[PDB]
Amino acid sequence: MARVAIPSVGKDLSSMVSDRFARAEYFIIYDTESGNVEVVENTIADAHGTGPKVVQSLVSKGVEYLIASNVGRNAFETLKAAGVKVYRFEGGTVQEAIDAFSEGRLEELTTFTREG
Repeated sequence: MARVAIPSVGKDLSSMVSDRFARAEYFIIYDTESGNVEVVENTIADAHGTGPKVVQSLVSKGVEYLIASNVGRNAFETLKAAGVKVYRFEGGTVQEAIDAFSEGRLEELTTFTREG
């Protein structure tokens, strides 16, 4: 059992999932013990900075997982620093990231490319 986070852009369970962990706007933390959810509101819409902050918060709510197709930048190392299993997602609202993951139709995203 764990906490998966999901990069949303709003505070309902059929809001759109963002194509970017560290450029999401909300993080939906599904507690796989009592079907409970928390909506974090994390106003990360740029790159650079010092410290995770995004990661620091989610991590400090035990999050050992994530459903995120890609990242902004400056977070992926601090994810795995807290054993955070980052999945891919591709095209869905917050529930789809779960329904997809839970019934094994998502990918483990344990590296990715960036020509930037």
